[PDB]
Amino acid sequence: MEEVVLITVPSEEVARTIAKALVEERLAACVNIVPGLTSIYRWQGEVVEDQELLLLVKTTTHAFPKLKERVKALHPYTVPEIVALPIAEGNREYLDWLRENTG
Amino acid sequence: MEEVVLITVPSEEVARTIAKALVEERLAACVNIVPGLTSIYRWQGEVVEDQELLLLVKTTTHAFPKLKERVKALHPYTVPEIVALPIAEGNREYLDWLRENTG
Amino acid sequence: MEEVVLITVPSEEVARTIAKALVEERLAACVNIVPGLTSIYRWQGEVVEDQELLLLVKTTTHAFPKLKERVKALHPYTVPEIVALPIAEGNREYLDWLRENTG
Repeated sequence: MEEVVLITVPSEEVARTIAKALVEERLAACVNIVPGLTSIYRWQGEVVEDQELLLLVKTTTHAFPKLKERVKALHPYTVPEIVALPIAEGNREYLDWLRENTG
Repeated sequence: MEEVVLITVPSEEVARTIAKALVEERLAACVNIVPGLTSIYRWQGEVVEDQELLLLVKTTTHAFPKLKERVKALHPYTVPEIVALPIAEGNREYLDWLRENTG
Repeated sequence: MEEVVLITVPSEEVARTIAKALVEERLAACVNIVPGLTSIYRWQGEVVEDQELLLLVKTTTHAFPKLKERVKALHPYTVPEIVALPIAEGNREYLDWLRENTG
């Protein structure tokens, strides 16, 4: 089954490097980089704020384990956000393309 | 039945044309246009990069068939991205509004 | 179950107010604020436009009830958009951190 994976990154350099690696390695068919995020989260009991970018990764459920391994290898954070949202339905031509361009 | 549909487009013009049509035609209760995307994907087997915008469509599975048809008619890409993410739960009054303002 | 909640707000001021509150109150582990949204939606027989910002809230189904309550108390809209998308799978360490920082 196809999924849209969300990944937040600290900079455009990390956004581009991870985005390119995932597509190049066939772990994703496409990756969108959304810039300008202001992120507020908890870290060791403190609430902190930082500027980030969001990656939207179009991939499949069986590509997830390797995708995670590669993202962790490239991401500067010890616990990076990598969460997959299920694609309940989509246009057939697109889903076929996604499948054909992954794995 | 409620879902959030993601569609990427090449320009603000196409974004607005599609957003307007979907809500006007009761295929969506609302559409968010997110600008500034950088997209990295597979085309003809090779890795390319392009600039795009993201549409977040609030709709339902009942509206999806016609939504797909209309997006394809109004979208320049040969294979446009039209993927639905399911809404697992939400503010009751908002979901009621979404269901009422769609179809 | 872990979820990504979407909320649209009218200004950065409301975005920040809700973002800080949910995280400080442990109703969410992190909140991303995405600016620059153009929203096209239905108001009766009219298709209207407005500027907004998007909040991506990392939380759980268990915090959702209280999260909805707090968002409504801090949101100027009569019917704020609060919809949850299910996280099918994710980086184990990340989901652990998410659950440990939300109640």
